[PDB]
Amino acid sequence: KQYIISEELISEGKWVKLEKTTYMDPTGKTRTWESVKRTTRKEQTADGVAVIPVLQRTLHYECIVLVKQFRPPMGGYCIEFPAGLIDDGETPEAAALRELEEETGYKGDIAECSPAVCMDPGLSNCTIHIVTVTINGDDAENARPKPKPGDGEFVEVISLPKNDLLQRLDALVAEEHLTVDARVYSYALALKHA
Amino acid sequence: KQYIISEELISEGKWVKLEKTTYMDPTGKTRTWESVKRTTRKQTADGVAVIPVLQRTLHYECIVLVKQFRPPMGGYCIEFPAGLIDDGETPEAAALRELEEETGYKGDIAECSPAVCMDPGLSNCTIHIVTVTINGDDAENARPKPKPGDGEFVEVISLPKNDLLQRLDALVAEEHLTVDARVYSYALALKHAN
Ligand SMILES: N#Cc1c(C(F)(F)F)cn2ccnc2c1Cl
Ligand SMILES: N#Cc1c(C(F)(F)F)cn2ccnc2c1Cl
Ligand SMILES: [Cl-]
Ligand SMILES: [Mg+2]
Ligand SMILES: [Mg+2]
Ligand SMILES: [Mg+2]
Ligand SMILES: [Mg+2]
Repeated sequence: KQYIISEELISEGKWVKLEKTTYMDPTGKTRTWESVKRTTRKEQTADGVAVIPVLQRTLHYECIVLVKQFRPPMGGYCIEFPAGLIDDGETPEAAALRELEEETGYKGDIAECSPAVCMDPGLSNCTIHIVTVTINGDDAENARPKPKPGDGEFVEVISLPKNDLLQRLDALVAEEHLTVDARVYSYALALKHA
Repeated sequence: KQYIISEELISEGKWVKLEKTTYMDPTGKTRTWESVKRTTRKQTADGVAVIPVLQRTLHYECIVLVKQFRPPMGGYCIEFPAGLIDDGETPEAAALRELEEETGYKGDIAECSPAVCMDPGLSNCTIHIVTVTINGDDAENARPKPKPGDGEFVEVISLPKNDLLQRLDALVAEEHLTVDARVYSYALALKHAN
C-alpha cells in the first residue's frame, strides 16, 4: 500500500544520478527520500553480476575465488566477489562468466543464478544477479589463468579455502588496510554458522 | 600504488552527496570516478545489519528478516534488520536497538564484523554485520513489541535457517519482492556449506 508518486532528477553524472523520491506512506501521507541510481541500466534485469566462483580441484579443498581492487568511492583496496555491470543485451550468466574470466582468468561453469537482489535499498535502486559458478581447476584452461583487465582495471586474485573463509579474511584484514565486502562477509559468516 | 588525489562535490542533499573523485591509477595515469557518500557519518561505519538467529526449543532455528517499502527501489524488499549508527553509539548497541525497534526481539551479541563495504564501486557506505541470538523461549520475546521510529513501517518475516534460500526464492516468485544481496549471500552459503 506504499508506491512512488514522483522521481525528480537533482544531479545527473555520466555514471550516477541523485533523485528526490516522492512516495505514499501506509498512513496515506506523502513523504520524500533521496535516491541514488545508475545512468547505465537499459533493459537489464539488474545493473550488474557478482560471481561466487568455487575453484574445485582433485585433492584440494574447494576455494572461493575473490578479487582485491582499489575502489575510488572507498578511497582504498576492497576484497570482493568478481563483479561487473551487465552489457546491453548480455544475459546475467554471460556477464558473470565474462567478468570472472576478465578479472581472474578462470573459465567457470554456470551452477545457479539468483533473481535480481538489491545492493543497498535504503540508498540506491542498484541490483545484481549473484551467479554461482564452479571452476574446474584440473582443466588445462584453468592451469595458469591470466586476468584480462580492461582499460583502468587493476585486479589481484585471492583464492581462499571455503572451509576456513571467515578466519582467512580476518587474517587478511588484520595484516593491512582493506575492507571486505558485505556480501563476501555474509557468505563467510553463513559457512561458519552452517 | 593507487590513492585519492582530490574529491570535488557535485551535489549534496540532506542524506546523500555525489562527488567526483580524482585518483592515481597504478600506471601513474590520473583518472576520475563518480562516488556516492552519506552526509550522516560522524562512527566505525554508517550502519549495522543484524543477523538475528531466533532459537526456540523443538522448533527449527529461524533467521528473522524485515519487509519494508524502499523508495529508491520503488518496491518492497526483504532485508536483515538494519539502521544507521547514532553518533556516540557502538555498533553492538546499534544492533540490539535496531533489532528491538524493527522486530520487537531482545537479543544477545554472538559476534560483530569489522566495517564491511555495501557497494564499493558506487559508494563509501559501510556497515557492521552483527550476529545476534534470540532466546525465543524467554518471556521478553513471547509477544515481541516492534518500536517504529518516525516513518518506519516494517513487517517481520522469520524463515527457517535450514531452508532459507528455497524460502526466499518462493517469496520472490509469489510476493514480487526484492531480496537483499547480503540476505541472499548468507542463504547461498548455508546451502554451499554442504
Ligand atoms: N527519513 C528519512 C531518510 C533516511 C533515514 F531513514 F535514515 F532516516 C535516510 N535517507 C537516505 C536518503 N533519504 C533518506 C531519508 Cl529521507
Ligand atoms: N570508467 C568508469 C566508471 C565505471 C565503470 F567501470 F563501470 F566503467 C563505473 N562507475 C561508477 C561511477 N563512476 C564510474 C566510472 Cl568513472
Ligand atoms: Cl549463531
Ligand atoms: Mg569488476
Ligand atoms: Mg570487470
Ligand atoms: Mg532499518
Ligand atoms: Mg529502526
